[PDB]
Amino acid sequence: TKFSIYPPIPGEESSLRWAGKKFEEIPIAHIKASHNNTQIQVVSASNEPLAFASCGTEGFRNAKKGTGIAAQTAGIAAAARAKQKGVIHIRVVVKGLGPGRLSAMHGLIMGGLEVISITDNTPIPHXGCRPRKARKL
Amino acid sequence: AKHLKFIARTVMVQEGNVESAYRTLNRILTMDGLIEDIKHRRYYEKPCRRRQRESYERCRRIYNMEMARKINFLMRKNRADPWQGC
Amino acid sequence: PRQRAIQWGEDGRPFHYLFYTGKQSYYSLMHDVYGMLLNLEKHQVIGSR
Amino acid sequence: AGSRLETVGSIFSRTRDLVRAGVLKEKPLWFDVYDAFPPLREPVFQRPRVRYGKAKAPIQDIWYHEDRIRAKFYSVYGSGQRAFDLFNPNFKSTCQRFVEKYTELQKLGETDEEKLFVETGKALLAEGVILRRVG
Amino acid sequence: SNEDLPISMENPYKEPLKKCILCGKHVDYKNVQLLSQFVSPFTGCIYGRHITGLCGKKQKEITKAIKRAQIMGFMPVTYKDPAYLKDPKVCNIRYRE
Amino acid sequence: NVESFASMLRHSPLTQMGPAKDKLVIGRIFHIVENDLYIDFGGKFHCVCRRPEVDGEKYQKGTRVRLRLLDLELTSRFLGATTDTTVLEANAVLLGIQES
RNA sequence: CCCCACUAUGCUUAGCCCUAAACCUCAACAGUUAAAUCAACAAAACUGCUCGCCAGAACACUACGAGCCACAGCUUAAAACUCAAA
Ligand code: FES
Ligand SMILES: [K+]
Ligand SMILES: [Mg+2]
Ligand SMILES: [Mg+2]
Ligand SMILES: [Mg+2]
Ligand SMILES: [Mg+2]
Ligand SMILES: [Mg+2]
Ligand SMILES: [Mg+2]
Ligand SMILES: [Mg+2]
Repeated sequence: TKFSIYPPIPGEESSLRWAGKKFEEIPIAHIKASHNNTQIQVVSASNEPLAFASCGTEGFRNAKKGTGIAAQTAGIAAAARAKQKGVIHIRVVVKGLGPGRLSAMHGLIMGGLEVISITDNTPIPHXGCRPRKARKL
Repeated sequence: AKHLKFIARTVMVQEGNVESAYRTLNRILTMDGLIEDIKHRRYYEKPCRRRQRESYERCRRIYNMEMARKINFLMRKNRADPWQGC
Repeated sequence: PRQRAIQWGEDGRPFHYLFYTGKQSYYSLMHDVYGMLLNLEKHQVIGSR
Repeated sequence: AGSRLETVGSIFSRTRDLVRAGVLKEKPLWFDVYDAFPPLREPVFQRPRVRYGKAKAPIQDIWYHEDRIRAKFYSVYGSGQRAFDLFNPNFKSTCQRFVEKYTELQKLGETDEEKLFVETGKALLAEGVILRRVG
Repeated sequence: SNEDLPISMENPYKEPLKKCILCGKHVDYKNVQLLSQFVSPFTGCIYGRHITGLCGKKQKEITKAIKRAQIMGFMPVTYKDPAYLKDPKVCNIRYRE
Repeated sequence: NVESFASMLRHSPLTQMGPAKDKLVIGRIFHIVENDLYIDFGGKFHCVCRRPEVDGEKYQKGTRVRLRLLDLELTSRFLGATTDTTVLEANAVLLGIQES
C-alpha cells in the first residue's frame, strides 16, 4: 500500500502497527519550544507521565537555555528516562517556534526513541488576548 | 481543546526520516499562513499598521504578478537572431 | 595619410546608395556578406587569424 | 534661413510663407510638385489624445449574415479535419460549402432555422461530405 | 446600396463566459461534504478564491456556509473531517512531500 | 462591373475562417534558424515553431506543414500602458507535414 | 529607548464631553473628451451651476467678548509691537 502522511483515524480499522501497538496506544512526547527555553515531557496514551526534561533542568542558564544544543541535550535526557520505562516509539507534539523546536526532536532520536509522527499544536488565537505592545529597537 | 487530537497539523514519519516529515509539516504550516501568523502575533500590530502592511502586500503581489506576466510575454522573442547581419 | 575621395559629384548626388548611413563602406560589406549567406541556403586556424 | 518648427503648421505652409517673406531665395525642388498634387490631408502635427468618459472609437465590428451560420456549424460539427489553405484565394472549407447550401435552401422559401439546418447536413452527406458531430 | 457591405449585429462567434464549479448550485451549511472540499486538510483554513477557483459570489456563500456549519455543530474548525479526505480534489494546492 | 473591396473582404478565406483559435491551417516554411522554423500560413504575421524531434530533417525551406492556430497576433496590454504590446508573430502549434 | 510588576483606562450600562493627518489633504449636482494636454508635483484636462471659504508672514488651535452638562475644556476669533520676506 502507498504511504499516507495522514494519521490513522481512531475507530477505523488500520493495518499499521508499531511493536504490536496501534497509533492510539503510542506514547506522546510533548515538546514546548519557547523563545528562551525548551520543555519536553513524555506521557503514555493514558496521560501517565513517564519523563520530563528541559534545558534548565540540564544545567543551562539564561541565554544558553535558548539554544538548539541545549534543547538537543534536554531531549537526550528525557529519552533516557523514558526508554527505561519501556518507550521506543513516540508521537511528537511540538508547540512553539523556539530554537529548540527541531533540535529537541533530534535528541529524542539520538536517545533511542523512534518518532512515528509529528504534530504541531502551537496556540493560535482566533481573534483571543491582546499581545504585549511592540518593542522600539 | 474540544476537538479530536492528532488530526490537525499532523504528519506521519516514513522510514524513520524525521527530517523530511518535519520539512513537510513546516511547508504545510507555511502555505496555510500559520508561521507568518504566529510571528506577527508575538507583539500587537495596531490596526492602522495592519491595514498599511496588508495594503502594501496586496499591491506588491499585484505588481509582481504583473511583472512576471510581462517577462513571460516578452521572452517569446528570446530566440536566436533570424536576420543576423541586418 | 590616405584621404577619402569626394562622395558626390557636381549635381550633389552621392555615388554610393548607402551614403546617408555615414558608414557606406562598412554597411556595403555587411550587405555583401549577408547576401552570400542567403544564396548558400538557396543552393543548399593555427596559421591564420 | 529656414524653419525647424515641425509642430507649427506643415512643411508646405512653412515653406510657402518663408518664400513670400523673402527668407528663402529659391523654392525647394518638391514645392512645385506638392502644389500641383497635394495630399488629401495637409501634414500638420497633432498630439494624439486619450478618450475619456463616453467617447468611443467609431470603428465598427465587421459581421455578415452568414457568420451566424458559421457559429452554429462550428458548435455543432466543430472545425473540419480538413485544413484551411489560406494561400488559395478560391479555397472553400466545409463550413463555406455548408453555408452556400444553407443559403440556397433559404432562397427556396424555407424560413425555419432549426429545420433549414438539419436539411442542409443531409444534402452534404448525400454529396459524400464527412460531417462528424462533436457531441 | 451594396450587398457586400458589413452588417451591424452582435458577435456570433462570442464564447460563453466562464463559470465556477459551483455556478448554479445551492450551497447549504448542512452539506459538509461540499464545504470540506474548500478547507485545508491539516489546518482547516478556508482557501482563498485564488486556490478554490470560485467566483466572488460562491466564495462568499461557501465562506458563510462554513462559518455557519462550524459553530452550529456540523463541521470541525481546526481540521478537515477525515471522512472527506478522499473526495474530489478541486483546489489548486499541492501539499505533501 | 469592378469588384469592390467590401466584396473581396466578405469572400476572403481569412474572413470565412472566423475565429482562429483551434483552426487547422496549412503553412509554408520560408526561413529556418537552427531548430526554429518560421512558417507563413496566410495571415498578417508568421509563427515560429521548434523543429519536431521526429522527422526533423524533413522540415526544410518550402516544406508545407499543418498548423493548429491559437492567435493571429500575440498582443497584450500591460499595467500602466496606453497601448498593447505586440511581439509581431502569431501563436500556432506545429502538428506535422502535409503530404499528397 | 530595553526588562518585570501593577493602576487609571480599553469592556458593559446610563449620562456627558464634541475633538483628529475626522485626509481620496479631490465641496455638492450636471455635462464634455474637442480644443491649448498641461506652471510643477499629486490624481489626465476642463465646462455649467450653487453653497461654504480665502486675501503676505508671524503674533495666533492666542487675548477679550459670547454660547455651551464642557470649569487646566470646546466653538467663534482679533489687535498692538515685529519683519521683507513667509
Ligand atoms: S460563476 Fe456563476 S455563480 Fe460562480
Ligand atoms: K490621508
Ligand atoms: Mg484594571
Ligand atoms: Mg479616518
Ligand atoms: Mg456642500
Ligand atoms: Mg497673515
Ligand atoms: Mg485643538
Ligand atoms: Mg481657546
Ligand atoms: Mg473667553
